[PDB]
Amino acid sequence: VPANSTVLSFCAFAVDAAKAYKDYLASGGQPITNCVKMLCTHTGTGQAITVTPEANMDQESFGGASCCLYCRCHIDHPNPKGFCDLKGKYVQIPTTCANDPVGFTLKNTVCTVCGMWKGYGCSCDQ
Amino acid sequence: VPANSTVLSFCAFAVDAAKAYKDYLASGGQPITNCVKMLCTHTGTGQAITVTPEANMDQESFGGASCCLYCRCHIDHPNPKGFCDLKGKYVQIPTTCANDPVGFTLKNTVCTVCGMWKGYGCSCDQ
Amino acid sequence: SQAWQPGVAMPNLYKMQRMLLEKCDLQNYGDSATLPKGIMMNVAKYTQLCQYLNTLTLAVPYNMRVIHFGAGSDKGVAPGTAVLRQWLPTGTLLVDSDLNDFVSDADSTLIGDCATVHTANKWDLIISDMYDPKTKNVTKENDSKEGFFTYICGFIQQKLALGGSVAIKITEHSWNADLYKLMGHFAWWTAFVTNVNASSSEAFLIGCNYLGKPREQIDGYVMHANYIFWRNTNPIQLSSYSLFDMSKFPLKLRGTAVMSLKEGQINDMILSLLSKGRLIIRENNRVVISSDV
Amino acid sequence: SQAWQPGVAMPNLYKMQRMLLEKCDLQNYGDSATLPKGIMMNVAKYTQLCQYLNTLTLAVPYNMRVIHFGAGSDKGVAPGTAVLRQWLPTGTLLVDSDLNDFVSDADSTLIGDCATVHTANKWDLIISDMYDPKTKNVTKENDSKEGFFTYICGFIQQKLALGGSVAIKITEHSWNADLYKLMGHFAWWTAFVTNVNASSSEAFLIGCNYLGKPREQIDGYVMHANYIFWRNTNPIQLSSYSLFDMSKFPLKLRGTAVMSLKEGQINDMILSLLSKGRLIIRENNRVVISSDV
RNA sequence: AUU
RNA sequence: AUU
Ligand SMILES: *OP(=O)(O)OP(=O)(O)OC[C@H]1O[C@@H](n2c[n+](C)c3c(=O)[nH]c(N)nc32)[C@H](O)[C@@H]1O
Ligand SMILES: *OP(=O)(O)OP(=O)(O)OC[C@H]1O[C@@H](n2c[n+](C)c3c(=O)[nH]c(N)nc32)[C@H](O)[C@@H]1O
Ligand SMILES: Nc1ncnc2c1ncn2[C@@H]1O[C@H](CSCC[C@H](N)C(=O)O)[C@@H](O)[C@H]1O
Ligand SMILES: Nc1ncnc2c1ncn2[C@@H]1O[C@H](CSCC[C@H](N)C(=O)O)[C@@H](O)[C@H]1O
Ligand SMILES: [Mg+2]
Ligand SMILES: [Mg+2]
Ligand SMILES: [Zn+2]
Ligand SMILES: [Zn+2]
Ligand SMILES: [Zn+2]
Ligand SMILES: [Zn+2]
Repeated sequence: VPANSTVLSFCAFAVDAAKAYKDYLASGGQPITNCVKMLCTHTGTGQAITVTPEANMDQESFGGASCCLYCRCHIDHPNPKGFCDLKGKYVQIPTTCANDPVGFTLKNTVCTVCGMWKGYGCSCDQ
Repeated sequence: VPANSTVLSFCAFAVDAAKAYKDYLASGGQPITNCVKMLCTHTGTGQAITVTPEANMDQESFGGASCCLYCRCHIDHPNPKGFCDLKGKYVQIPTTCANDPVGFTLKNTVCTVCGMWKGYGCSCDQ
Repeated sequence: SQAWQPGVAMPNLYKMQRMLLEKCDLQNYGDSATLPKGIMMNVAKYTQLCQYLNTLTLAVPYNMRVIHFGAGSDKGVAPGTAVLRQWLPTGTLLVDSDLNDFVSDADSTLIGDCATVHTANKWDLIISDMYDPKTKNVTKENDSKEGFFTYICGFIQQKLALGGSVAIKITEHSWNADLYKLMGHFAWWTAFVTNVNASSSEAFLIGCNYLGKPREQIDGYVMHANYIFWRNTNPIQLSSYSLFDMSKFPLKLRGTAVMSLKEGQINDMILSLLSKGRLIIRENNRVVISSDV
Repeated sequence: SQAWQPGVAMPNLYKMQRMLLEKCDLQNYGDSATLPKGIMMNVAKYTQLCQYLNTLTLAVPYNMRVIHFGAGSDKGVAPGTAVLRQWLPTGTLLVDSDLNDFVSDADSTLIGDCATVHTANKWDLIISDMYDPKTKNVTKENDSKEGFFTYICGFIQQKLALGGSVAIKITEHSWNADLYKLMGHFAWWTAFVTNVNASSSEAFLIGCNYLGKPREQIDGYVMHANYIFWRNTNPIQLSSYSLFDMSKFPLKLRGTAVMSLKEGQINDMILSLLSKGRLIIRENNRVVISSDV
């Protein structure tokens, strides 16, 4: 079978694809592969989701669509804004978590003030 | 003739070798060559003179001794401290000035507070 | 120094020959290059292609129109489209397309045979990476191929703005004589081989600054023979050095002037500006493109 | 992945052969590599040497003692010494030496023939880049060379601490049978060719963890013949990929234990600790070295 | 060998 | 051709 077909089908079948993927991961499943990592200078702002690659020395920049569970499963997005935040942009993933960018974008949230990943660059609270 | 022989002899002959080199440059002389540029990550502190290469994205790191006029001319140093600040260390030169590191270290001064080149990284005054 | 370039362009000396078609026999054929860790083959390939395009006189207008055929892949994603979107100025309309469904960062994604793509709008840049899988099948003679190439030759002639550019992927067996002939309708042209895939007969026919008329007469069969001869006699070592400095990668937005075509208004000043990447000639309304069959 | 390594080590398969000495005929002989802009050949070469040393079990004590022969150059500077100073832990005593005057970033610089260098102290790391210019002169047969090699063979046997290491540069014609034979007195050894100078017969004979006694019996003449055979039959492409990531370049200071030698105290546990880079055996007083003649 |  |  082609790569990722099983997990993408399993998630697309569920009513809550995010929960389906998180449960798949908690049972030891291999994370979704073939997220598109870009070449960049790694001297960027480090913000979470940007129009061009903005990885700093501790991040990797990926094509946004390839890191979106709903994009990858070809299912409708539940985003309250009515559109995807990732498709057409670039997502910065901490290098330690770059083995599962889809899981990272699912499990984390962007600070609406500074634009950094909450818990991975945002220091507004402290 | 070997490279730099003329200018190094001319500077070593004068009582004030720094003035001799600055006059040589002001008359259009080719700057001293073969300052030893190091490979580094360019993710360093950017300080002027350090024990390891500390170039940032706007600097290049050179072996300190090769960028010292007195070291290169094999003449005694006039440093009031009695020793050379460059020999045995690494000097960060702004990339725009990396064509003449000996001239740059001659013409510039290090902030004793923050350790940056005054006018090329020091923001203590402003 | 050649290993530090994004790739190698066909010298004019080899374009001017009149060779017979030979079988392609690359010294390093099939060899794989080691890329920066975790980088896809096509991210590297498209990055080198864009690095080379950076050295040409591409017109870069406000509200640029770029279309990318063959953007899908067996992985279900579109690395080439991601590189193009990184490269092109912000606000550039990027439309991509492929026979099979895929996920993309383009503004619109058109699924279906490229012949089902319809639009009234003209485009500023045409990138094609299309390749017919049946091309791999053994054949008696290496003849000019139709299929999508046919469509492509129509598109360039009908939907490419004057001053626009193209990069069309070809190989030893995936080529078309009329596309080579159309290359002579540009101010400049070449066949460009990326250094990361120099072990392949793949090249990109690059046409720079479309003139809409034959500036150079080109025999496509002879020219593909010339390309094969050049590849056979000039081996290229796999190299990915150019991928280590991305500081100058984004396409420089020069705000190229855009104007509408008038009846027989192409005076020599217009040809000059077109050939220097200083003018795009087309209408500039909202783009409407579809592959609905 | 060979192009991404700092260089290539002589396979064990080739050390165990019994070849006769032949002429070295490298396919790419003399070819020049393009290095990062403004980087000297020796900065690249010494950086790759240190990158390879990083993969071995070098003892790294507090107050390390490193000596570097052949550190001068026709440019009047010492790029290799600058790389060593970047690589070695802060506070490491670095002494270099050369026949001709030069400026260096080392703690002490000793000018004169290496045979004039005197010291009572033992050393933890010996780097030698020495090469006799007369080696270039045409000769009838490629015989074992004396000169500085003689001195070097004495130094290793008299002034190298147990557990210490060496890297001695040799070429097709600049070699010494006794140095090869001494390579068998280390826990591990190899001949290492940097990727940036793979078009040369130059290599570094690396001995890792000195044992002071023959662990492996080596015929130096036969082993140099084996090295030449390996170089002749295994061409290496020039490569500087490993130079693009310096983030893990510094030698890891692991605080290797230092102890003084006593009469017949070399039990097998001590050999175990020596062979893993876990022990340096020498005194640890202030170093006093000179070349005053 | 100091490309 | 999607190394
Ligand atoms: O991607 P390619 O470079 O293989 O070009 P292609 O797909 O158009 O060629 C199809 C078939 O030709 C055979 N073959 C092609 N080429 C260029 C070579 C070559 O250089 N050396 C050898 N030994 N065979 C070649 C392949 O079977 C290929 O599938
Ligand atoms: O630095 P080198 O690699 O030249 O080694 P060397 O100085 O010890 O050799 C001295 C002379 O030998 C001749 N020669 C050496 N090597 C290794 C080659 C070779 O590989 N291919 C040819 N055609 N000649 C070689 C040189 O004259 C060299 O100066
Ligand atoms: N007539 C046609 N119409 C549309 N797509 C076609 C086609 N003939 C071939 N193709 C497409 O050409 C593609 C070649 S694979 C291209 C890989 C892609 N450029 C990347 O970025 O990875 C295949 O996806 C195939 O479906
Ligand atoms: N017997 C000897 N004693 C000391 N130095 C010697 C020697 N024979 C050769 N040399 C030295 O060996 C050196 C080889 S050139 C070495 C270049 C140096 N590693 C660099 O970093 O650039 C020459 O400078 C030469 O003077
Ligand atoms: Mg060389
Ligand atoms: Mg290939
Ligand atoms: Zn999405
Ligand atoms: Zn915040
Ligand atoms: Zn000095
Ligand atoms: Zn200051």
